Amino acid sequence: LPRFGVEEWLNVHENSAIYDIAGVSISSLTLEELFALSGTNPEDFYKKLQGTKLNYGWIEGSPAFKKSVSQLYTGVKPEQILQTNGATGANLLVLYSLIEPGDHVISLYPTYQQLYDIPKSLGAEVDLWQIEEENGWLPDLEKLRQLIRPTTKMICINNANNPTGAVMDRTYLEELVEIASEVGAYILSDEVYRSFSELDVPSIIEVYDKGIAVNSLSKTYSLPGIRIGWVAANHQVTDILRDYRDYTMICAGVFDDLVAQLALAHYQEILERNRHILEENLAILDQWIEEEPLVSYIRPAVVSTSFVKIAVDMPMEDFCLQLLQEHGVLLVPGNRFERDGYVRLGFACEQETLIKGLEKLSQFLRRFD
Amino acid sequence: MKLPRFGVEEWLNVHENSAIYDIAGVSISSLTLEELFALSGTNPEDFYKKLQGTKLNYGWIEGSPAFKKSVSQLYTGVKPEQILQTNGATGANLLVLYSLIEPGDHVISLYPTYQQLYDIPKSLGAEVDLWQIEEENGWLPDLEKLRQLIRPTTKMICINNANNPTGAVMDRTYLEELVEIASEVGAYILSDEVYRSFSELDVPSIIEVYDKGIAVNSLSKTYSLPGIRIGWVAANHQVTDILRDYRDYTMICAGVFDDLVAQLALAHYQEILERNRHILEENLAILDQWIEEEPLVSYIRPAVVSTSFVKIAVDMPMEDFCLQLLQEHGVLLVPGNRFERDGYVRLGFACEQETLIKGLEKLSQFLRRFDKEN
Repeated sequence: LPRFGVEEWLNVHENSAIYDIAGVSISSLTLEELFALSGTNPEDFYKKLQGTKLNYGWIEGSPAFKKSVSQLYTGVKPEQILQTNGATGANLLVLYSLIEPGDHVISLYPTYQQLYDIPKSLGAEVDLWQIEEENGWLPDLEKLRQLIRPTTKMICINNANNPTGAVMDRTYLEELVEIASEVGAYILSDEVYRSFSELDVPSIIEVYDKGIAVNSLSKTYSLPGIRIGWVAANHQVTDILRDYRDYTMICAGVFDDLVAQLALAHYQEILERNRHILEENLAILDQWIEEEPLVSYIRPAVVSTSFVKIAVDMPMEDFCLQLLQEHGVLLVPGNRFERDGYVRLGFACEQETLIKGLEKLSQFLRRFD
Repeated sequence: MKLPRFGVEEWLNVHENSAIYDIAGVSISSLTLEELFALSGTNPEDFYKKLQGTKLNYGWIEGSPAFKKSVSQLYTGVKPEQILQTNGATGANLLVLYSLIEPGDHVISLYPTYQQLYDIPKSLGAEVDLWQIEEENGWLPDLEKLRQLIRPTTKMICINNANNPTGAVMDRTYLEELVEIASEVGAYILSDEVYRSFSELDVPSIIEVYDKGIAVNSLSKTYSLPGIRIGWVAANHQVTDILRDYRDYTMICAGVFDDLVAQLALAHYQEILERNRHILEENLAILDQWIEEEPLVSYIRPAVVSTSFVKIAVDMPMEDFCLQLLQEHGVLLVPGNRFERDGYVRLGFACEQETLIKGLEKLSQFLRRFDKEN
């Protein structure tokens, strides 16, 4: 199986970044920040924590975790939720559980790398369903019809998508579901990037009984450090997944689940904090893209990742290295998603970091005129 | 090569909640944060002030500098840069197997052993040979049979030392002969070392006896902290560089709090080992006395490891024996059929002393149903 592309870039280059606009998370919370924004008393949390056995705990996730996650959806019960070690752990559990040698898997591309390389390592025939810049970074549904076979086991998507930040609304998702439903294919939808836009973007599990929703508190809820995610699916899928957790994780952490319960009990407070960070930072990014003649993009659907086109006749791998070498501005070069000529720009970092980063990138782009 | 359901896991998923006395190996006298603070002499407030100002971002992707250093110090000749933090030994086993096994690779696995060790390679397209263990050889497999199984192209040999379920260990002498055999054809040796022996035997880590030894371990079993999901892989520079490029497939990283607790535990590992040695020795003393007093039970005594595999001299399938025991008295064991060795049961005794004593009393009562009438 090949080296994880974005990881291999961040391993070699993250420690050399002064202005990091590469990461695609929304400025993380400290535990004290979580207490302040939730209106919680620290002492009450520490009292419960310190007397809690750090044993294997709730393997499935706490009852409160499951009920809170279920309430984020329409028509999903607590029993349909399995806690995982992040969305990373959820994607792995789903694929390792369900993908078998000879199965046909269609994966959105470029997308989160797990979604096509894990199936390929398990012996599945993987076809890449290509996103198109000319159609607002959405893939082509007629190409999906051509790719699908009467035996297709699974279609993997990322909604909103990494790196583009484009989303499939209800209309688009329904046409995808119809195509999938013809051959009885599951649809795995990694939904860690929640759209804050006006668009009607339901979860795959709310429109399809064979939809498998993956999500986490990492990107949308600013808590990657607890490694808490989930899988939401039907009873048949959930019952298979329960018997494979010891291959990948056994379970998530006891403290981690405690923090997830508190965050989920105050999820609206966190969403409000993050909606404002995203809206403000995206307004700053929109104005900057317009002032710069060498850069353009398809604006993301109010999601914390963007894919910006740089009008410079150079390999972005080289452009980004020199940008980091000279000014300390870290981006992910487009070649890491097999779409060279672009750069992934995560703009949901601390506002000043984005401002200074763009200002330094603006000084860098001046030599190309 | 379809990945099957994890056997022990199925059994625990269905039956754990019906147990009152869990002697199946899940209960390991796990520490609370309060007990960790007490035994390490830490002021709780200082730890919470550190914790609460720490960003819950991705943090130390490979484990903190303190973690890598402290883990490396548990070994001879291992540098901090040879350590990668993982989401338990579970995550470490998967990371190593996923990173290194290619379709068509020949893999030899200890068997029965922890299921990841042989089933993950099969799912990745490896041809897997099972290196069988027998009670008659103290649950150690035959090194002469390994000389017959080994091929010039063998990629890796997988072991669990001490082994789950038996608690038997390969000491330095045994490991040196294994390493000689592996060296001949250049095969790696993955050694899952979550069960540390407290015996007088010299039990080095595989990485201490072989440059291509890959050691997997965690704070879950030996250090009483499964709830933080912190383990690691220790390996040579070349292997560590490979493993580093695959971590986003499986975990990205372990938690920030989890690493903070790991740092504190590892900085006081001697105190945790001292606590745990007393629990294990006291509980093994209780088990040994019970084994001798019970005429229907016998075993190959584990190497002062918290897992045992006990032979029950009853003409009944162990799954049915264990199901009836569980319903009647709430005593949970893992029936031997789940390790392809019927007639035995996995009995874990790192649980609280009173639980073990009550589990064994009820097991003794239950065993009276199988005595011959006069």
